[PDB]
Amino acid sequence: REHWATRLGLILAMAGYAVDLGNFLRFPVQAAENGGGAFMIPYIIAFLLVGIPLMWIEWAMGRYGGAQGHGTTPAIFYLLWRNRFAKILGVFGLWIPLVVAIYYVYIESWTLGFAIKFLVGLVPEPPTDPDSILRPFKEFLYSYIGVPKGDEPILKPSLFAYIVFLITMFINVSILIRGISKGIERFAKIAMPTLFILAVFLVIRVFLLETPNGTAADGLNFLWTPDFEKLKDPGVWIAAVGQIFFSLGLGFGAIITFASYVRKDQDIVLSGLTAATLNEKAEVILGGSISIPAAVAFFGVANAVAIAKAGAFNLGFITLPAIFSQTAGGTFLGFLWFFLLFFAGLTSSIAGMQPMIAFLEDELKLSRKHAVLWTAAIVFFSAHLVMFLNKSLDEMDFWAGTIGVVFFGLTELIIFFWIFGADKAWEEINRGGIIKVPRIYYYVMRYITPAFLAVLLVVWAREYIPKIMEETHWTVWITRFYIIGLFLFLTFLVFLAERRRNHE
Ligand SMILES: CCCCCCCCO[C@@H]1O[C@H](CO)[C@@H](O)[C@H](O)[C@H]1O
Ligand SMILES: CCCCCCCCO[C@@H]1O[C@H](CO)[C@@H](O)[C@H](O)[C@H]1O
Ligand SMILES: CN[C@H]1CC[C@@H](c2ccc(Cl)c(Cl)c2)c2ccccc21
Ligand code: NA
Ligand code: NA
Repeated sequence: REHWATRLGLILAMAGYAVDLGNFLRFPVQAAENGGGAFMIPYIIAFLLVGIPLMWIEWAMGRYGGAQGHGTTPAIFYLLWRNRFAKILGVFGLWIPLVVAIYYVYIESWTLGFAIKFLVGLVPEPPTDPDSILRPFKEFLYSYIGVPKGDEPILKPSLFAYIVFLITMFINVSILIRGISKGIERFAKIAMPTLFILAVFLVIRVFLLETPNGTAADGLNFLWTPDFEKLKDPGVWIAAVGQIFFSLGLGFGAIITFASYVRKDQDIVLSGLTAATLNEKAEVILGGSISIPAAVAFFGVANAVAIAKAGAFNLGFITLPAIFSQTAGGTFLGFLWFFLLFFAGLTSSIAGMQPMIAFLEDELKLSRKHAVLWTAAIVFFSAHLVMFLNKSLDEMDFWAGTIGVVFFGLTELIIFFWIFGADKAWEEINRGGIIKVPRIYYYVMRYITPAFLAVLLVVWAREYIPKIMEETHWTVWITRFYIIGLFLFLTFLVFLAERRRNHE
C-alpha cells in the first residue's frame, strides 16, 4: 500500500484538503452575521466538542482500514461492523465525495478562469455609484457561467469556461496519477506555502486600502466587534457547529481515505490536531483579514450588513473583483485573489477524488493509472449536468454536500464509538500517538459529539427539506434521478468487489 513519505507532507495534505474557498469567504460572512467577535465563543466550543473529536475519529477509521488494505467506507464500515447494512451505509461515504467532486471541480475551474482573465486584463473596466461598479462584474460572472437570461433552466457556459474546466481536470489528474507521496504529498509541500504567501500579501494590500467610504481597519472593526446578544439565538450556535463541521471537511470521506495511507503505528493524534489547527488559523487570521475588510473599506461600514447578507459567493466572485478594478494594479491583485482561490480549491479536489480512486484500487484491483482515469471520466462526464442545468449544483450540494455529510458524520460516530466499541475505538485513536487524547474526550465522543450532530441534522432537515421538496423547479428531479443512479451504480460496484473476493 502507498504511504505518506513524511509527517509534514501528511499534515500539509490534510490541511490543504480542509483549507479552501470557504476559509476566505464562508467564515467571514458567518462571523459577521452571527455576533462578530462573540461568534468566537460558540466557534471555539464547537471546535473542542465537535470538530476535534470527529476529526480524530475519521483519522482513526482511515488508519484502521488502511492497515487491512481498505481506504473507503464500504469496506471500512464492514470491518468495524460485519453486517450487510454496514456495507450499504458505507456506500454513502463513497457516494458523497463522488457527487461533490462532480460540482466542486467545476467551481474550482471558475477561479482558474478568472485568474487567467484578470492576469491578461480581460476584465470589465467601469465606469461613481456601487451598482454601477458591481453590475459589470455581475454580468462578467453571469456570462462566464451562463446564468439563464430567460425562463428556461438552461445554462450556457462560455467556450472559455468549458476549456478551463478541461484544463482544471487535467491538472487534477496530473497530480493524482503520480500517487500519494509523489503526487498529492509533493504538491501539498508546494501549494500550502504558496497559499500562505499569497494570503499574507493580500492581507497587507487590503490593510492599505483607503477609500472615501472607509478603511480596512473599519472592516476588522465591523467584523470583530462582539455582539453578545446574538448568543441567545440558537441559530448562532447551530451556525457555529455547522461552520466548524464544514470548514474541517468532516463527513466527506476524504480525511478517512487520506488517513488510510498512514502507517499502522504512526501518530494521528498530534498530526490530526495540527492539521485542524492550521485550518483554523488560515480561517480566522487570513480569511478574516481579507474579504470583509476589503468590502467595508470600499463600500463603507454603512453597507457592511448588506454585504454579508449578499453571501460568500457574491463577496468572492463579484464584490471583491469589482473593488480591485478600482485600485492601482487591481488587475494583478484580482489575479492573486483568484490564484489563491484556485490553489485552495485544487488542494481540496485532489483529496476529494482520491476516495473513488482508492475504491477502484483497493476493491476492484485497478492500477493507479486506470483508477485515476476512470474516476476522471466519471466526474468529467457527470459534471455536464452541473454545467448545463440551472440549480443542479445546488441540489447536489444540498443532498450530498450538506445533509448527506452531517448524516454520515453522525453515522461514523455511532458505528465507530458505539457499534465497533468505545474502548476499541479509543485505543485505535491513541495508538502511536505522540500525545494522548485527554481522557475527558472519551465522554465527549460517546455522548456530547453525536448529540451536537443530531441537533444539527434535525434542525437543518426540518428547516430546509420541506422547502427543497415543495418550492423548487421540477428540473431538480433530473439531478435527484441522476445522483440516486450514481448511488445504485456504486452499490453495484461494491457487489462486484465482494463477488470477486469470494472468487479469489
Ligand atoms: C444535463 C446534461 C446536458 C448535456 C449538455 C447538452 C449539450 C448542449 O448542446 C447544445 O447544442 C445546441 C444545438 O442546437 C447548441 O445550440 C448549444 O450551443 C449547445 O449547448
Ligand atoms: C440540462 C440539459 C439541458 C441541455 C441544454 C441543451 C441545449 C439546448 O438545445 C436545444 O436543442 C434544440 C434542438 O431541437 C434546439 O431547437 C433548441 O433551441 C436548443 O436550445
Ligand atoms: C468541506 N469544506 C470545503 C472543503 C473541501 C471541498 C471538497 C469536499 C469534497 C470533495 Cl469530493 C471535494 Cl472534490 C471538495 C468542499 C466541497 C463542498 C463544500 C465544502 C467544501
Ligand atoms: Na476549511
Ligand atoms: Na484546499
